Amino acid sequence: EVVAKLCAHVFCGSDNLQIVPGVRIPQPLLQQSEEEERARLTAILSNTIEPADSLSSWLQLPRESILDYERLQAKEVASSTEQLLQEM
Repeated sequence: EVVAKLCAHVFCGSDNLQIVPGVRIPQPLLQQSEEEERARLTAILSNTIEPADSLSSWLQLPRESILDYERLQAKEVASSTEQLLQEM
């Protein structure tokens, strides 16, 4: 379902997209000069700055989850050293 909803997001669309909350992607100019489209889409990546919350904002899943993942990896590390220290 997830793959489908990202496929639905990135591909189905017209004349503006907003793949990620800040960055909009227009569909090809009437001029259709490919040398120009390459520089344009290259340019629009150069005007981009990936945010801090990017894993939550750019990947459509919520922030509350990411925080759980961060909380979660911390739990693995801390469980491990608790067990190691208790063993010695």
